[PDB]
Amino acid sequence: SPKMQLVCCRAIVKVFLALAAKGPVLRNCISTVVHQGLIRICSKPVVWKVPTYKDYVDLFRHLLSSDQMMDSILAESLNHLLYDEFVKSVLKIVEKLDLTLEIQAANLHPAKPKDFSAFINLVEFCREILPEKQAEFFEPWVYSFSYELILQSTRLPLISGFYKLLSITVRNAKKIKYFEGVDPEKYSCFALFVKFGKEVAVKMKQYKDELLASCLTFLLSLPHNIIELDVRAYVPALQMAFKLGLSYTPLAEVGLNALEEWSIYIDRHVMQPYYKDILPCLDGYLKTSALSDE
Amino acid sequence: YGPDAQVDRSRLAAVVSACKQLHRAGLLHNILPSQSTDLHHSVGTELLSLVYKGIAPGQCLPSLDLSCKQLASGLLELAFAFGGLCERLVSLLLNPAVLSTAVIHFSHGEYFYSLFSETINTELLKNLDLAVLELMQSSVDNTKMVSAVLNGMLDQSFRERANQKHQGLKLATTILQHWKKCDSWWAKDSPLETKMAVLALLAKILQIDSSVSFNTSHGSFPEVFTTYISLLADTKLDLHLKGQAVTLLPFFTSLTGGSLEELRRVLEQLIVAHFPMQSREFPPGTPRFNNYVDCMKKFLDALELSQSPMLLELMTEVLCREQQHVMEELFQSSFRRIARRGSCVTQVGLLESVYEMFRKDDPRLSFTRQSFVDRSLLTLLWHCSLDALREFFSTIVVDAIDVLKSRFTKLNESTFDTQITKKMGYYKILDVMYSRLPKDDVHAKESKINQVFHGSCITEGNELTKTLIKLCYDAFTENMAGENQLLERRRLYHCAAYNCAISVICCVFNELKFYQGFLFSEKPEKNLLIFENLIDLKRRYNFPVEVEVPMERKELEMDELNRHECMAPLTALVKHMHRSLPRDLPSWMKFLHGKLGNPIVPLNIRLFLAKLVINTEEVFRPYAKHWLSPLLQLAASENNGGEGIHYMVVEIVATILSWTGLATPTGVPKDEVLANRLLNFLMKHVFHPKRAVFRHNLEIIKTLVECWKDCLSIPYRLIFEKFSGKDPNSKDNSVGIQLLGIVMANDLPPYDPQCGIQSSEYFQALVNNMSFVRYKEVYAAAAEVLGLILRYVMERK
Amino acid sequence: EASNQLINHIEQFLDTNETPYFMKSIDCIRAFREEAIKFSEEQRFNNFLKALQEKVEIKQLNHFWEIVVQDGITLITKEEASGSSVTAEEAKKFLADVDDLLDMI
DNA sequence: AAGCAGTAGAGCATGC
DNA sequence: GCATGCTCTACTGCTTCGATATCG
Repeated sequence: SPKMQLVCCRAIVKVFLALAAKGPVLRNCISTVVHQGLIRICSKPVVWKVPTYKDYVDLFRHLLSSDQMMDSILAESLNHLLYDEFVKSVLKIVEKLDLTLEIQAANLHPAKPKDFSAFINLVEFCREILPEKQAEFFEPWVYSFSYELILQSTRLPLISGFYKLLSITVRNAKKIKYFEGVDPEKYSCFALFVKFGKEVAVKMKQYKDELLASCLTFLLSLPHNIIELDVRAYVPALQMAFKLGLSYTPLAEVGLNALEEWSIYIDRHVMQPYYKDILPCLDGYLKTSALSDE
Repeated sequence: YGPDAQVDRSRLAAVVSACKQLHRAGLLHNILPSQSTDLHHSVGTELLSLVYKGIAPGQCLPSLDLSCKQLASGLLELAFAFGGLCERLVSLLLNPAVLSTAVIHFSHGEYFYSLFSETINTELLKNLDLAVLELMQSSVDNTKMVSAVLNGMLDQSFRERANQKHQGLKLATTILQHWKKCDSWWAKDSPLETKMAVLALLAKILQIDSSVSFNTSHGSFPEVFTTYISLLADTKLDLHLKGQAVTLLPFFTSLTGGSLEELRRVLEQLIVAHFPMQSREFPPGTPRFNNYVDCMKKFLDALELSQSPMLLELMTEVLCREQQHVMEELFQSSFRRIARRGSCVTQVGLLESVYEMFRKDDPRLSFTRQSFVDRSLLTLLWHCSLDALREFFSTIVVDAIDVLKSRFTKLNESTFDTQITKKMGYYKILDVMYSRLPKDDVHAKESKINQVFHGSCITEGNELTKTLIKLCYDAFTENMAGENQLLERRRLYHCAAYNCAISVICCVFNELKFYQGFLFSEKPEKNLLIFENLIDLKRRYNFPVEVEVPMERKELEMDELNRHECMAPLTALVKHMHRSLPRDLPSWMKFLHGKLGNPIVPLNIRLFLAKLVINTEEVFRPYAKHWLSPLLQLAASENNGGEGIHYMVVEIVATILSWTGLATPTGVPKDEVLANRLLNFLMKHVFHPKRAVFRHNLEIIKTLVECWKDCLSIPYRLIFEKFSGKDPNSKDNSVGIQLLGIVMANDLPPYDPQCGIQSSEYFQALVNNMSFVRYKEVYAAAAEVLGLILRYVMERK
Repeated sequence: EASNQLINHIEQFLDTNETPYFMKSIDCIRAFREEAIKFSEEQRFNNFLKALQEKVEIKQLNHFWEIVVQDGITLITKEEASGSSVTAEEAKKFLADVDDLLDMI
């Protein structure tokens, strides 16, 4: 029940904090416990009765943001360790699952139809564990995470799961102001995203539904100074997000967030000749009259 | 190493990639040549010393960045690419240098191997024999580190078997060749961690190798075998630690005898010297019970993964030694996983091995010899595949019938008990074999019917079934008058014989009524009976409405009478006879009808037959006119096993009320006075202070009067006595108000004037409950009853 | 009390017809013999020797009875009393219409 | 410090 | 380790009375 899940979480935090003081001989065995538990909760059925990934989210949320409300009576230095073990276990799970398309995208199908469900369970799980508590913990992770995800995405293009993780990492990088001076790691990750944005922009023209929404979400999560140099290439992605947003409301949300970021930070004269086609597709949202749509 | 090394840590990675590309071009040596003496590289050992010395402070604790570790692995791959460097790297691994963060110790070589672990293992698998020799040369000096490194190398060479499968066998052979160099580990007075490191090393070897553990050849076998025997036969270890030398007993239960006798010998010594004294007497939760259960789970894992007679016999001896072992469902699950494994030859080995446990003499007890068949062999025979069940059958036919035709010895009770137990076990084996075999290879001209006679034969195939049916019938239709030695064992034997008769008749007879000739035929003028020989006519049965443990399910709910071990196959045959082939009642029902509807039959037979009619009521629902008088006779009878509205009477009246529209008791006056006595009994015993039971009794009585409603006299004098209590502190008047609400709910009048209450006095004691204003359930319920009665009397004037 | 319970344990040991259980039980009855020498309870000693003798002579247990007469498990040797200096001489001098259907098919 | 009417919610049974 | 009523206990308000301290 609730208020017993808090007791289970204080138990797990006490075990990790107990063996985190035993040197680096057992500090290694925080990693494989977090890894084995993440594989365990990422092999449920895809969304007495069966639980899914949605129930372990408060567990892994209290694990990575509630050492402060626990250690301060237990008779940030553990939050950081558990965050690092979570990100290591995420990209360790990514570099081991079998995601290969078999001719049964006409009718391509997974060679490992159990590893694919585990990967997509991992994606929808990790979409709500990483965006909290990024203000220092993700900043040494940005380049390595994004580099590994781009190389896994280049050889698995039609995946709809690597663009979601890439949208997560670029949103977490924008939340901590990563691209400001553009540190050899910051410019390398910058130029990496500059090239990968154009690559995903060209390969999404063949995509249809959730591949298309995933690539659109990734492209409109990109920072302004990566878009500020190639605005005419990203503007049709904004028009397509404002058009697909009439039936998919998260895509209208990422389109409105993209446009409010562009109109504030991108310059006023490079943005000026593009409102003539950005703004007319907002007219579909202003079709409310409260008649039988009350 | 630090937080700003990003302008000076970007150039070391560049020269590392440059020198890796040189080494790929084959000219790393020409640009960076050996400025050292013979074999070490002056740059390579400088790199290795750099990476090793820069993880410790000579400056509090250098915590590695995410790129600090990847630069360190690149520097380490370059140092190993320069050449040589196996000896210095091994001597750095086995270095007893001690560190400290802030106090904790954690040796320097262990932290170095824990950080990198994979470049090091890739190197140590790249130059093998020198690594293993120089690593097992220093086994006594640092016994923890050599075990850690050899385990890491061995399970890292397991995972690379998709391409380097030849490397694992080479590493296993070379690590076995130096097994004398670790003989100080599995010795007397050794610490337990080195004894467990031997077991882990042996587990990884035996995972990566094959022909070491199960041959008598290849050379290295005696040295590993005495290691294993001395580790699992010692006293100085602990029982749950010695349980972890049992999970790799799969690798050794395939070697032929001589040594397999020694393996049985050390296992039997472990059982008689570590397991509880034959009756699981360790109280559950103590440190003895814990180690016992976790050892036996790994033992069953070994038995279910490597199916062998040497383990099955031993676990069946420890399972079938007392009345009920702790882990019953575990033993049954292990046997069910033993049977269905393919390989139609090795199942019959298990069947013969566990049959020989109760076939031979070895005199222990009755229950011990019957539990060999009961808890193990029937589980095996019920799930082994159909092809492996005819070989066991043909092997046991002759000795089975030779035991079944014998005469007992009532002078001596012990061999009499053994003969009863053996004959009952043979009846159980024949039961299951007749159950799960098709009719052709048991009744047509086939090898099984040939094998009871000499060679083959020309007969149409009825020379086994007849000599078995006569034996079964002569078994379950015995008759004792002065015979009084062993009534329990012989009664269970009667039940097993009757069940084997069921299972033989349900297979080979199909035509009309050969069921009747043996299953439902007694001879009271010769005292040749059935159900008196089946059911214990002495036990007190309870039938409780309420239960402590709910869900007593198997399927048919087992209560006390429903686990009679003859009720479930009887219900099986009765449901069989409904879909194999009005006319009033057949003889297979007329025998039961004459057995059910008599108060001169014992009570337990009547309750047994009643529960049979209950459990299968889709077969008496056609003949409901005849099958409703004796059930109602038992429900409204005098003796039923309980002093209230118990579960048996609730069950009978629920089934009979389901039979409404098919047989109402308005036809004969006998069933009418039974129905009136039933209603008076139900209305007398309603209350039972648990309120859900009270509401259930009221719903029963309401559905009873609603269903029949015609041939009933409402006991108005009882209801008057039920609400007429002049005490304004008791809910005792609520029961009469509830019964009055029931009888007013359908159509029925209040106060038929025959009951001698003189209606003024009746209705005054009824309406007097309105003044009892303490509990709502008295005065408001009385008010609502008076409202219903007044609407009634206004409605029909 | 505990002597009674371990005599039940010894009866369960003779119940089991395995190989090491026999030696386990003969070690238990040897231990009971020693603690019967050093508790001055010769009534109970003759009682248990008669108990095992009549139990395993109304039963068989032929192999354990062979090891009883092969090692030596017998009544007390001294004077049927509470002390002497006497050898195993007392051991040596004491035990040295169905008929129709049966063819209608 | 106690009688005496009036009530509100605390504590508990019960739920199949 | 939750939801719903039911009983009945404990409290308040009002009012009388009696014991105590105080004043002409």
